[PDB]
Amino acid sequence: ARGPKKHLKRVAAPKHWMLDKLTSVFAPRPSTGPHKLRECLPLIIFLRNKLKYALTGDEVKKICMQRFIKIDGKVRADITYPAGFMDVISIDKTGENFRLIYDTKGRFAVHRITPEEAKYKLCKVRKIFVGTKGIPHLVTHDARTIRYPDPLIKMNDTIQIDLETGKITDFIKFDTGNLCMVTGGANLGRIGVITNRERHPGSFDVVHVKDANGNSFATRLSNIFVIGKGNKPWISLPRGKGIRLTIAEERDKRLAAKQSSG
Amino acid sequence: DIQTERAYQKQPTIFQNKKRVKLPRYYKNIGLGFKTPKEAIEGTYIDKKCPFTGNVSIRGRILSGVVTKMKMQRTIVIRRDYLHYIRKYNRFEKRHKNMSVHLSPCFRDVQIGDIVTVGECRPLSKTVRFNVLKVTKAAGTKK
Amino acid sequence: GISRDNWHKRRKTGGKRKPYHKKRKYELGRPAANTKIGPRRIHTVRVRGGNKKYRALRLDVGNFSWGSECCTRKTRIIDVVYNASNNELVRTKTLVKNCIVLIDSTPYRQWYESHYALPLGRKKGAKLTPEEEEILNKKRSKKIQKKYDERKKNAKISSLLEEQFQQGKLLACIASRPGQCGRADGYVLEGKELEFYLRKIKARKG
RNA sequence: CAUGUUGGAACAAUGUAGGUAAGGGAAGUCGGCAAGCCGGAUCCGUAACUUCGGGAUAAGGAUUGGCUCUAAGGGCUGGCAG
RNA sequence: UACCUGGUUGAUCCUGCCAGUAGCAUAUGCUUGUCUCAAAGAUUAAGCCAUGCAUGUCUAAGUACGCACGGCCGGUACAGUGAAACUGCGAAUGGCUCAUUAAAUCAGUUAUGGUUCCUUUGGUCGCUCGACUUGGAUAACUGUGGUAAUUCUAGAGCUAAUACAUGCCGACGGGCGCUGACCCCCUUCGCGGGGGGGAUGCGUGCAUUUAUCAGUGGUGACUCUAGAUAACCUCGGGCCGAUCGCACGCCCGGCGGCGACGACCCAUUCGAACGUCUGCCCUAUCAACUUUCGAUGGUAGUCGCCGUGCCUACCAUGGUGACCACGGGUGACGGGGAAUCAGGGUUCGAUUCCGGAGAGGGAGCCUGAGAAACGGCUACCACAUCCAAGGAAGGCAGCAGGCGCGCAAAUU
RNA sequence: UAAAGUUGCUGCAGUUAAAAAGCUCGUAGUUGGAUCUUGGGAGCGGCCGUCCCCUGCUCGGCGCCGGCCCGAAGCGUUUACUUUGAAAAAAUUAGAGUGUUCAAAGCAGGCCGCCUGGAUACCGCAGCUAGGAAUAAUGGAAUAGGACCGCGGUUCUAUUUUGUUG
RNA sequence: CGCUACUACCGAUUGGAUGGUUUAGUGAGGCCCUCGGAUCGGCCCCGCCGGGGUGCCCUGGCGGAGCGCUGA
Repeated sequence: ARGPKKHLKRVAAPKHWMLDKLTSVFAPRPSTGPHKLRECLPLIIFLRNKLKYALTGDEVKKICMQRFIKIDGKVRADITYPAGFMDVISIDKTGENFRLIYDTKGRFAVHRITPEEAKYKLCKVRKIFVGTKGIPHLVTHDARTIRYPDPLIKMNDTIQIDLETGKITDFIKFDTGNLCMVTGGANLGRIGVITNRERHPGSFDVVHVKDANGNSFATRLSNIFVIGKGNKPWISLPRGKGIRLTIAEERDKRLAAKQSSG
Repeated sequence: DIQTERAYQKQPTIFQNKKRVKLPRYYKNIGLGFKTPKEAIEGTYIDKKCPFTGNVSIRGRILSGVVTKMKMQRTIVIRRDYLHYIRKYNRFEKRHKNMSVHLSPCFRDVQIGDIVTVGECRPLSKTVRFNVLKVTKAAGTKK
Repeated sequence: GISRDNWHKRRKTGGKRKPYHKKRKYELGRPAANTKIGPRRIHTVRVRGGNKKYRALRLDVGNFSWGSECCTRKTRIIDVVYNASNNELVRTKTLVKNCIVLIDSTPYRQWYESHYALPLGRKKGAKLTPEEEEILNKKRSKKIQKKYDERKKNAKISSLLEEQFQQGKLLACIASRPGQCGRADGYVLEGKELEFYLRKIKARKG
């Protein structure tokens, strides 16, 4: 341990890939990139297990080295590229666009969208910076350092950016009553409206988030990602729309699914 | 009065060679709402490690303790007293982890038995990683 | 080599530590620079993260700032007078940070001649026969002479600095680290700090 | 004061009184007799045993010249100056 | 399944152990048809190793004049392949073992506002008055050789680059801060006076130092991020592009697309590193310990990537302990865990996941972003190999396998 | 390891089976009497059973004309205790679904391209946080160097304001 | 008290053998510092004269130093 590690053990992999242990010792250690090792999909996992285009790892080699896959309108040919939250994956030939959005359970959903929906994506601001000659910079959650952003776009706001240009199309400020997605902790991938953010100076701030069925869960400010205003989001939402229906209520629907459609 | 030492004691913020026809002080507020005392603004003392007049940033753990020893130079030994739980014998046992805290001379009148609320900062010395942020003296108060 | 570890020595209680690992590299000590005053010699070190660190073994010409009048000039370092830490760093004329030196006075006297149109030093009756410097003390207009006559009221220097211009050498204090930067940057002493270091020089000598 | 109550010239043995010896080092001898090693000071360290006083300068180690420097330790005169 | 039974007596009731009873995980004895999972030289010797392998690498995109091949017949150099070999990245991951180590390792929790970071990713890459390709070696090659011997290298003769070097056209016309010949203008009795225009020379953008006008934005809180002015720019130098090939089209010697490679710096990602709080097994036949040769603080430096007695000079006399310090032992790597359990506990955890440590014992370092690296070197110390006696060479606690050791553990 | 209630916290023994120091003092350690907002109301459930109270002075309205109050936020004796939330690698264990032909397992599968899982708990202590205020610690005025006041002065620095200009 | 068998104990021997830490002495090798200078290139004014501007001179075929200064 006298330098950076290069392997990842399949047992000690992030839980929300769902990798069966009896296959191999190792998992796809994601290449360094715009998102963290824990909270990202690598490309091979998405294109092998979830879609079943590839049976093996040499097949995602043969797919990516013909360069049909374009992540965020940029042609990525690295099988272990970390595609994190709100990163839009586009297959140009198939004509399908998939946004990576968290599921009800806290896994990355196979959520398809329109080509209209593909051209733009939302990015949470991580910090603002003042550049080399009073140039306001602005770093997002996917390392996008946009320069000359609007003076009202501050620290924890969310910016709709176009992919062709990389400029800010529109923005949403951190308002109590806006929709948001919890992107970590126990409440991972639930949509709700902000009621209060508890101010604790020094330590982390906690936000109280209420989903549409009328259920109040709290989380840290680190995981909350504002996605719209009031009742309507700016993004397509997946099936369920992050309500988190409980284990008894899931069995009540799984009953009716295999009883009615049989 | 001050500067009994080999090198000139001053602050690295102020400049004290203005041209003529009461040198100013460098104070700051510490954060997390702590009242910076009058003695750290009207005072004359130079101290490198003071969190009001000197250079140190308070961040991390705010602890409390009761003062034990005051024989060092601008340093004191406080006592933290707590109850370790044993699961087998479903009871507790008295322990203590007495620590060495840096005391700024803006706390002019301190005796033994006072309750000091101390803040975590970078290592000041070998075994000093805390600064007294307020002093709260025990029962009595007068004689 | 030279370990900078905190585990080779005793605990707070006064018990002997056991080493769980041997000397690591990131625990690193290089020998000192001991930067003497001579014709400029600087070596370089390849440090952690493939960066540079300039080992000034000798440097003669520093860069000192007159903070009061506000003029910074690349000036000659001449003689060491005081060192707070070790008295053997004044015997062996080394250059460390916060070390008191005698710098050349002529690049500041030149600027005080130019900016104010006054002299500095210059003994009673000692006037200039070759006539080069004294052409800076005369011949303005009758309205840009009036520009200079605003500067002259708020001109007069500190009387403790007057002597360090006539002798031709200024008490200066180094601010940079010659071992680390390969430089002897500092500032000229004036005010209370000057009076303090003048006493501590004068105290021993006698 | 005039070498101890005399001078001169030689430099044999054997003496008395000093010294030094390669390699070994008590084998010599009744017996280490005689000679030799150790030796002052400053800083370390110091056993068995003991009548607790000692043993003890136990045993065993290191340093020591010359020169040029620095630091600390004081009096008299009306936290300072001379 | 919250359980007991035999044994002291002539006989009885107790205390009390001994012995039975069930699981588990090591060895071994006897016995054996099918099928499915499957631990395995940990305990003793972190003992010793013959032999073989375990780390190499090229796309259209740094460098091909090997005919080793080869398409073309005569093309303004170069078709395509191509061993070398030089470049530049990897070899610091993985794998093995558990020897050391008892607030150490490690676990949860927090700090980096106290640092470093190859790569990936996104920024910035004509902001700086200030040249249609520039030097001269060197490997493979060729030809000569030396020693018994090594993945030993010498002398000689060529030639390349994204290696090693050196350097400027362009943007470029100016803008901006001092310095100032002289210029516009009257006031009042000419001196004083109230504002402007300007012939100049200089300094010019992010690193070291010191300053205030200040403080465009941010913090729980900065000596923060930016802005302004005066200098400095390390010959062991901060960049400021002499690199490469895809399609080559526009226009009358200029313009232009699509990408590699490269670059000081900023922000990421992977981390690493030092610190915060709390937590461990037996021991008083270990009660006081630390400090002159740093022990705990103050101060000013040195060094380091950074905070700090980390280290050096001056000071101060502190620091810890019956709430078990200090010293010692451990068949002690720590934890996630495992066996057994009515409930509470007792014992185990070398062992595939995380963190640590070491490569026969110690010590030292070169290169690199990152080793104090051992399938890298340099010494000594044990062991031990080839020798023509002059000298070379070696590190299986990697995979197999052999010896030894044992109660104890697999196919070169 | 259980049986071992033959190491005992739950949970053992000490007159005679093994065992209370010869006696008292005494420091850590451990443990420490009682005492402080209780009743009763109030509307609506069906004589009884819940909600709310013996607390205060930056910012929006259902507004009226130097102001008559409710809505968001800086605040109010300290700690233990309990309650919930945050945050907590998988694997293992407990467990949900699923006919590996059963099972131990594993993470898959089902219907004639579609549908569908890959949950969920547990994760002692220590730290973080917000309710509750019984129990147990702890604080305040008794040389009044007291709470509430409205008053009268002693000094320093911004801005609401002095027609530009000092 | 007398026989056998086994296990611990004291004990002259200034006993013996393995480790572990460590005081002194000597101290290999690496690293830094002050030197060093085996060697290998620049550059210059002259000489024989070219070659071209008109003896100036742009570059070269050569010999020679005070090795002049300078680099590694």
